[PDB]
Amino acid sequence: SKYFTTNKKGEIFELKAELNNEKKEKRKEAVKKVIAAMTVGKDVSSLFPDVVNCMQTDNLELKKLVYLYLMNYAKSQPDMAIMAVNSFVKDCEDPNPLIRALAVRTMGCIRVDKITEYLCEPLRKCLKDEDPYVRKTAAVCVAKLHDINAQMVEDQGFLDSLRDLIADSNPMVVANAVAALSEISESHPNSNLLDLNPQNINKLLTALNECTEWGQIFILDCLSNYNPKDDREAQSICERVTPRLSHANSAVVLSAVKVLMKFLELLPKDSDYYNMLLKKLAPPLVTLLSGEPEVQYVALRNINLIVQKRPEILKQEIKVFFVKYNDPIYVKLEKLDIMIRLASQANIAQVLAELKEYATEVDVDFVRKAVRAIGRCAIKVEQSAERCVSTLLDLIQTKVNYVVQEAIVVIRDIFRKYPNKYESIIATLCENLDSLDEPDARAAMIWIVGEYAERIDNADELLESFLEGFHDESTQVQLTLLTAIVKLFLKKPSETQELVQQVLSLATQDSDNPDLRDRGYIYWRLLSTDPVTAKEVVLEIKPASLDELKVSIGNITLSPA
Amino acid sequence: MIGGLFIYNHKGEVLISRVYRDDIGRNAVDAFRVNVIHARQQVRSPVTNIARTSFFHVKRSNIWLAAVTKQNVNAAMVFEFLYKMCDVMAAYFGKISEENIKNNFVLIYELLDEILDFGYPQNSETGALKTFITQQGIKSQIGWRREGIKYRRNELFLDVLESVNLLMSPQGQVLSAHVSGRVVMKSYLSGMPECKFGMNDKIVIQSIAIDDCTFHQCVRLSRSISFIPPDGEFELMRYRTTKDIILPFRVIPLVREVGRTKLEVKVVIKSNFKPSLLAQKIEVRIPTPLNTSGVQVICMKGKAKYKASENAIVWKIKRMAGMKESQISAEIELLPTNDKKKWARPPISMNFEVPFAPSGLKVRYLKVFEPKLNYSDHDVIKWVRYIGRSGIYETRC
Amino acid sequence: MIRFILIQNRAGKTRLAKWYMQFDDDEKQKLIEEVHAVVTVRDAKHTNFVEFRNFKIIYRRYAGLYFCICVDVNDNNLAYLEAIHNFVEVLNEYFHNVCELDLVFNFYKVYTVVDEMFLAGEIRETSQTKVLKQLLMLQSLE
Amino acid sequence: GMRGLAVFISDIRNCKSKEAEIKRINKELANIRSKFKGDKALDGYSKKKYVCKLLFIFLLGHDIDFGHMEAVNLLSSNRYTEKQIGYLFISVLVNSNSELIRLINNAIKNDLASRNPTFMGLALHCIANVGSREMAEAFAGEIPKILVAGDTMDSVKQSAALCLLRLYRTSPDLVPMGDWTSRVVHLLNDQHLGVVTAATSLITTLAQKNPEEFKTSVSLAVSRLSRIVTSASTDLQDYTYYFVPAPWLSVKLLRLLQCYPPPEDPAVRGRLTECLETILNKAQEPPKSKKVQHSNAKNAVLFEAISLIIHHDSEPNLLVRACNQLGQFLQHRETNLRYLALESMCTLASSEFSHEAVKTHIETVINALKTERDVSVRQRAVDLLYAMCDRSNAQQIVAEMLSYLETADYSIREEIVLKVAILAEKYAVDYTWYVDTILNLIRIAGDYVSEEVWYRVIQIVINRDDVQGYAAKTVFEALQAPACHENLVKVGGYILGEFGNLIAGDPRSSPLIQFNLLHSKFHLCSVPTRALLLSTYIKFVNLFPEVKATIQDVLRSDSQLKNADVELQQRAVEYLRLSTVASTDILATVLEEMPPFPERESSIL
Ligand SMILES: O=P(O)(O)O[C@H]1[C@H](OP(=O)(O)O)[C@@H](OP(=O)(O)O)[C@@H](OP(=O)(O)O)[C@H](OP(=O)(O)O)[C@H]1OP(=O)(O)O
Repeated sequence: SKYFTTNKKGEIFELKAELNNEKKEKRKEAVKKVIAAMTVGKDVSSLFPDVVNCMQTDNLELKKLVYLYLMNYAKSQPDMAIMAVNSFVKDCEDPNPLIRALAVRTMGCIRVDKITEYLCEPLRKCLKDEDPYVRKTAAVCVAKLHDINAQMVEDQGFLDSLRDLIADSNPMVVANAVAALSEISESHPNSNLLDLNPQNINKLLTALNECTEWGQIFILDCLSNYNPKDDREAQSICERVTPRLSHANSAVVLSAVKVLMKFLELLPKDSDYYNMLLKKLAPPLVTLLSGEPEVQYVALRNINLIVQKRPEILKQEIKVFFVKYNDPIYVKLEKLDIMIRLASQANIAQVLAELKEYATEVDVDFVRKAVRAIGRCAIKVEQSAERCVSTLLDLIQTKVNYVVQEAIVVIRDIFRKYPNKYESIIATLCENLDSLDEPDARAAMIWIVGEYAERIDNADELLESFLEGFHDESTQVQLTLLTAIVKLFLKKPSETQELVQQVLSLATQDSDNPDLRDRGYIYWRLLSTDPVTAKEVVLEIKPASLDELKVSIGNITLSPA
Repeated sequence: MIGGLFIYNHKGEVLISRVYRDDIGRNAVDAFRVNVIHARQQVRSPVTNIARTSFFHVKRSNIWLAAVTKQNVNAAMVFEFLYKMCDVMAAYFGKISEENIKNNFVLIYELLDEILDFGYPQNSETGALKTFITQQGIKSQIGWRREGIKYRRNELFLDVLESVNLLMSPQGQVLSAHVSGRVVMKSYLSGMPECKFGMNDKIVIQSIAIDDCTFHQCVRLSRSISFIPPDGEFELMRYRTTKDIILPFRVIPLVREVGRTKLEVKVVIKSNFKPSLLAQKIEVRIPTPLNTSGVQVICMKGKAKYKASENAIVWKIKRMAGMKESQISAEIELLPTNDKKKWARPPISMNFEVPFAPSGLKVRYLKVFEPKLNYSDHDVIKWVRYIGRSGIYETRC
Repeated sequence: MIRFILIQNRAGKTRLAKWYMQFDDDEKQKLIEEVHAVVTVRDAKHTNFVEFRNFKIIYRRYAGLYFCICVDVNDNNLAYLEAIHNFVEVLNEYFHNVCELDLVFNFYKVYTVVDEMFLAGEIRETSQTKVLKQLLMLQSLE
Repeated sequence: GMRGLAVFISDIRNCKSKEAEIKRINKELANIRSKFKGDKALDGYSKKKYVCKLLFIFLLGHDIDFGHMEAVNLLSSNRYTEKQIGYLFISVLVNSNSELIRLINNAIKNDLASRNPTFMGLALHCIANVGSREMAEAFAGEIPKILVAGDTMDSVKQSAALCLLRLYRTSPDLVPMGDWTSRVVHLLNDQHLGVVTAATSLITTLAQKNPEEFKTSVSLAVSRLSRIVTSASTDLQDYTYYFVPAPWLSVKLLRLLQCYPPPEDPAVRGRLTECLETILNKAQEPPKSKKVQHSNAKNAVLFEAISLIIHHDSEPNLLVRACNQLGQFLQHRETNLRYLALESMCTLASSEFSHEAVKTHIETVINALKTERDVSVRQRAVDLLYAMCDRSNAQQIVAEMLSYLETADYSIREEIVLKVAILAEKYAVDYTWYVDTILNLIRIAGDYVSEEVWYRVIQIVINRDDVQGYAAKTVFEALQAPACHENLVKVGGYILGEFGNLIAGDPRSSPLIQFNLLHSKFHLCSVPTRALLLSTYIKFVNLFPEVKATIQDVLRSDSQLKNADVELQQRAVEYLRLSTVASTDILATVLEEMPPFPERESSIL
C-alpha cells in the first residue's frame, strides 16, 4: 500500500511545519530545503499549497525562491504549475521590475492550454513597461507564446509589438527582438519580416556597436539571411561590420565573417574594396585560435570551409595553424586539414618539416594522419613530390613499425601519380618486408612489385612469399596479389608460369568470396581467349614474341587439391 | 536555441538540469550519457549530432556541462555561453566540482532563469547580475637517477600493457568487468630530462575491482603528470578501471540438451573493434560434461579439438580483424544414468592479444626537456606500443 | 543464501546495510554504488529480479526507498520479494506508519528487526505477530 | 532513547555542505575521545550513547580508530540496551586485536551460560553475524548442545540453528555429525513453525555433504508440507500471509526435498504426489485477494514445487500439469510471472516427459513475444522458441522471427538474426525456402548478417537454376526501397549482374532501371561494395548492349578512373578497356555465367 508515504511524520511533515512558521527566516530555509529536494527527485508534491502560501510576502528573496520552485514544475509538470495563475497576473502589476519580468518568464515556460486566457493582457503591459529588463523579458516571451497553440491574429499584433521593440533605447531589447523574431520567422508561413528595413538594418548596425555581446550574435545572424540587390547596398553594410574583429571572442567574429563572405561575392569582385576586406579578415580569424580549446574547433571548421572558397585570404598566415603537443586531437586534425589546403610552393619548406615533427611523436593516431597528410602535400603540388619522398624514407629508417607501414602506403599513392620516376627506392623499401602486419601496407608492397615487376629480377620470390598463407590474408591483399601475379605473368611469361597457377586456382577453386572467384575467372578467361587483348586491358601506357605466352597458358590448369 | 542544460558527475549522474523546449525529454539526458559520457570506443569531439538533436559539452574537473538543441544553431555561441556560465558559477563558489554544485543547487537554479531565457544567452556577466540574484554561493575549504648519463641517441619506449576481465551472462549482460593496466617506460635519455606526459581522461586519480591509480615515486601532479625518469626500464603508473571498458570479443553460446543422450553446442564469437586492427593468439575454451562419449567438432575459421583430460573443446584462431564473426559447432554424446541432478555448467573462457588498451587509455604526448645538454624533444626517437591481453574473460552458458 | 540486504534512497544514501559475506570496506562501498546504479534506472514495468555480478538482486521501491536482497542465482525470487514486503510490514507496525527518518534516528533498532527476521543468510522468522511481540518486549527492557 | 544521539544526527542533517558535515563529525569524535580518556568515568547511558555515535559515524563512511574497548565493556552490562549497542558495534566493526577476541569470547560465554534467552540470543547472533575462527573454536561444541537441549526456548533454538549453520559454512571441521544429527531432524515436528523454518535451512545445507545422516528428514518434510498446504483459514493464523499458509516454510521444505531422490517408501511418495497436486490445484483457483502479495506468496510455492517436480523427473503427470500452468502465466499482467514462466519452460523443454508439452505453447510464446515490452522477457521468449524448435516448428518459428524483425527494436536483432541463420541451415526443407529466408534476413537485418552466411546464399543461387528468378525479383524488389542494408547491395548487385537477364523482360525492371538503381546505391557504399558493383556493371555491358553507353560514362568519370582506391581505379580501367579493346564475341566468354561451385561437404546437402 502507502508504506513509507505518511504525511503525519518524517521529512515532509517537518517541512510543511517550517513552511508555516511565522518567522519568515525559517520559511526561506524551508523553500530551499524543498528546492534542494526536487533536484534529488523527492515527492515534494504534498507541499505545493504551503510553498505557494510563502508568496504572501513583501520579501524579495522569499518570493523569488517560491518562483524557482514553480519553474522546476513548469518544465517537468506543466499541469502542476497552472494552479498558481492568479499570482503571475498580479505579480506583473507589482511595483518592482525584478518581480514583473519574473511573472512573465514563468507564465511563458508553462506549456499547456488554458495559459492563453491569463497571459495575453499582462504581456501588453510589459512590452510598453517603464523598465528594459521587463521589455527584454516580454520580447523573449512573445517567442514562448508563438511556440504554444494558435498562431493568434493578436500575436500578429505582437509581431508589430516585436518590430516596434527593434526601435528602442536599449539594444538588449533590440537584441532579444531580433532573436525572438527570426525564431518565430522560421515557423508557419514564410516571408514575415522582410520590411523596407534600411532603417531596420540601420538600428541593427548601430545596435551592433554598443550592444551586450550576445545581442550582436543574434543580429549578425539575421543580417546573414538577407540578399542585397546592388553593390553599394551590400558594400556599406560590410563597412559598419568592420569593427566586429574582437567582441565576444568567437561568437561574433564568426557571425561577422559569415556575413562578410555572403556580401563579398555580391561585391563586384572589383579589387577596389574587395581587396581591403580580404586583408582585414586574416587577423581576426587567427585570434580565435588561441581562446578555449573547444571554440578553436568550431573556428577551424568554418575556416576550412572559408579556405575551400578563398584560399588566398590566409595564404599569408599558414604559420598560425601548425600543431602544439597539448592540443586536443580534434583540434590537431582540423589544423592538419587546413595546413594541407594552404600548401603553396613557398611554405612546403616549413610545412613538410612540421609534418615530420608530428610523425615522430607518441600519439599513434595523429602520427598516422600526419604521414598520410604528407601524401596530400605531394598529390596537391608536383614540385615538392621529391622533398616529400625524402621525409617518408627518413621515417622508414627510424624503424617505428606503424610509421613504416603508413609511409610505405603513401609512397604507393605517389608512384601512382608520379610514375617511372621514383624507382631506386623499391630495393630500399623491401629491406622492411619481414614486419608488415597491417593488411593495407601489405597490398601497397604487393602492387609496387605489380608495376615494376621488370625493374626487379627479385619480384618472382616475393609474390610467392605472400601466396604461402593466401587465406588468413585480407581479401584486399588476395585481390592486390591476384592483379599483381597476373601482372608479373603479362611481363615475364615463362619463369612466372609457376605463380599464375595457384593464385588463379585459389581464386576460382579454393575461396568462397564470389567477388574474388569472379576476378580469378575474369582473368583466367582473359589469358585463355587471346593473351593480346589481356595485355591491353591489364597494363596502361608509359611515362612479336607471344609464343612464350601461348606455350605457358596451354601448360597451366587450375585445381583445389 | 539551447533547448536544454544538464550537469553530470564523473558517474554520469545528472546533478542539476533545466529543459527549455519540449524536444528534450527523457530522450535527451540519456543520449548524451550513452553516446558521450559512457562513449567506449569513440575518440569524441565537443559537438555530437545524435538523430536530429545536437550536443555541446565542456568538461570541468569531474563535471560534464552539456547543452542540447534539437535545431542546429550558432555552434560558437552555445560554447561561448557555457564558458561564461562556468565564469558566473566560479565567481560565487570557486572550483566547478561535484561538491560545490551540490552545496549550490538553489543558487544555480537562480542563475539559469537569468543567464538563459528560452535558450537565449542573456547578461551573463557578474556586475550586471548582483541585482537579479538573491542567493549567495557556499565556497568550502635526485634518488633514482645517476648524475652524468649520456647516449649518442636519446630514445624512449612506452608500453601500455592491459589485462581485461569479463563475466557475461548467456544473454550477453556484462555481470562484472575490470581492466588491470600499467605503462612501462624504457628511457635512454642523456642528462636529467624533465618529462611532461599527457593521456585521455579514462584513468581517474570473489573480489570486487575498485578503480585506483599508483605512480612511480618520481611523478609530480598537476591534466598531465611530469617527472625525471629513472634510466632504462621502469613502471610509470599501475591502475585498474571498471567503467566504460572496450570488450574486444562477445561470445554468444547456443547450448541445447537434446534429452540426456546428445548435447548440441554452437558458439559464435564476434570481434567488436576497428576493422583495420587484428587480435592474435585467439583461443576459445568450451567446457564438456565429465561423462562424454565421442565429440564431432566442425569450425570454418581456425582449428579445434576435444581435450578429454582437460574436459573441454579448445578452438584456436591465429588472427581475426574487427567487425568479423566466426562459428564452431559441436555434437557431444553422453552415457548417463548417474545422479538425478544434471551438469552445472562452467563458463566459456577466451585468450587473445589486441593492439589497443581495453580501458581506452591513449598516450597523447610526452615532452622531454633537458636544461643543460644540447638536445630537445624534436631530437628524441619515440616508439609507443599497445598490448591488450585477455585476463579471466568468462561467458556463462 | 542471502549475501547482503540494502535499504537505499533515490539519492543513493544507504539507510541499512547487512552483510552475510566477507567484504573489505572498499568492496562494500563499490557494491552499494553498483546496486544503486542497477535499480534506480528501472521503471515500474521491469522485473523485481536482476542478475548482479555472480549473484542476483531482488528489489521493490516503497516511496523514496529501495529495499534490496542480494541472493544466490538458484534462490526463489518470489519468496525473497515477499520476504521484503513482510519485513516492511513489520517495520511499518513497530514504527507506527514508518518514514525514512525513523530508519535514521533508530538505525540501531532496525538492526534488531533484521536479525529477528533474517540471520546467517537465511529467513529466520516470518510471523509478523511473533516478531512484533518480541520487538515490543525488547523495547521495554532497561 | 538518547537525546544526545538525535542532536548529533539532526545537526548532521542541517549541514549545508560536506565541509560542515566533516567539521560536525570531528567535533563529535573529539568529545567522545575526550570522555573515554577523561578523568571522571561515564555512567552506562554515556558509554552506550557515544559507542552508538561511533557506529553511526562509521556508517556515514569515516574511519573509527578507537572505542572498541568501550563497546566490549557494555557486553558485561546487565542492562539489555547496553549489551545490544555493544554487541552491534563489534558485529559491524570486526578488529583483529587478540586481547579483544579473548574478552569478547568471555562476554559471549557469560551470556550463553546465563539461562536468559534475550542475553543468549545476542551472543548467538554475534556469533552468526561475525563467524570468526576463534568464535567457532570457542563455541562450535556448545551450539549443538543448546539446539537439542529440551529446556532451551524456541527463539533460542531458531537463533542457535542458524548460528550452527553459519558455523558449518565458515568452519565445517568444527561441526562433525555427532549425537545431535537425529534430534535436529526431530525439530521438523515442532509446534513452532519458526523453529521448523530454521531447522530446515540447517538440515538442507547439512544434507548436501552428509545426505545419508539426514535421510529421515524426507518423511517428516512431506508430513509437514502436506499438513500445511491442506490446512484451513483458522489453522496457522500466525504463519498465514495474504491467505497463503506458511509460504516461506513450504518453499524451504520443497527445497530440502531437492537434496534427495523421490521417497523410497511408497506411502510417502504418495503423500508427496497428493501434496504437489494440491499446490498445482491452488494455481487454478482464482485470487482470494486482488493484492499482488497473495499471488506472489502462492506462486513462490508453485515455482518451488515445479523445481522439485523437474528435479525428481519421475512423475510425468506433474511435469505436464506444470507446463500447462506455466503456459497460462505467459498471458499475465505481472512481468515477473511472465519472466519465471519462460525460464521454467526452457528447462522442461530438455526433459522428454515434457518436451512435447512445451511445443503445445508455441502459440502463446510467439504471441507473448509480439506484445512483450520488458527486453529480458523477450530474450527468454526467443530462447524458448530456440529450445522447442524441430523439423515440425522450424518454418513457423523462422517465419515468426522474420516477422518480429520487421518492426523489432535494435536491442534484440543481433541474437534473433543469429538464431534465424542457424535454424535455416539445420532445418532446410529445400533450397528455395533457405534462399527465401536468407534474402529476407539480409533485406531486413543485413547489418547483423555474417559474411560466411551471405557467401553461402550466393553459392546456392548459382548452383540451382530453379531459384535464380526468385532470387533476382526478391533482391530487385528489396533493392528499390528508399534505404537498404549494404549487405543487400552486395547480394543484390552480385545476383542481378549474374541473373538480372531473367527479370530484364519486365519494363518494371529494365537494364537501365536495374543499373540506375544499383548506381543510386554506389556513391553511398563501401569500397569492396563499389568494386563488386563495377564487376556487375561490366557483366551488364555484356548482357544488355542497350546501356553500354551510360555504363561507359560512369567508368570514364574521374571519380571512378582516378580513384584513391586501387581495386576501384584498376577495375574501372580494366572494365573500360574491356568494353572497348574487345569485340562482342570475346567479351561474351570473358563474362559468361560463372561455373557452379565445387560442392564439398562443409555445407549442402
Ligand atoms: O543530551 P544528553 O544525551 O543527556 O547528553 C548531554 C550532552 O552530551 P553529548 O552532546 O556529548 O552527547 C552534552 O550537552 P550538549 O553537548 O548536547 O549541549 C552535555 O555534556 P557537556 O556539556 O559536559 O559537554 C551534557 O552534560 P551536562 O550535564 O554537563 O550538560 C549531557 O547531558 P547529561 O550529562 O545530563 O547526560
